[PDB]
Amino acid sequence: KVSGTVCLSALPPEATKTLNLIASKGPFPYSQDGVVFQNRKSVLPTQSYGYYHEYTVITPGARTRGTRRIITGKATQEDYYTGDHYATFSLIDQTC
Repeated sequence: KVSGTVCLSALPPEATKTLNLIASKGPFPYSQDGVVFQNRKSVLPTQSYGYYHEYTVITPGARTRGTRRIITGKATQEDYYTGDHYATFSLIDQTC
């Protein structure tokens, strides 16, 4: 389930950069950016293949893509942050 709504201004600066790349439809750093999020564990509300997509939120300096992601939904401003590899999600509020 969704651990709670969170303000964009509280997230790492890289989450803002990812949202802007989602807004412009790329380009994206990684080929896993914009792949369908199959939502295997039902942590987000269930939906047909392709209601969700996932994007890298870069962890500065890391040797991998790390564990930070934004998953988009189809609703207006429906976006969720995870900092722990799809274990927990917060709904992102871009107005604060």
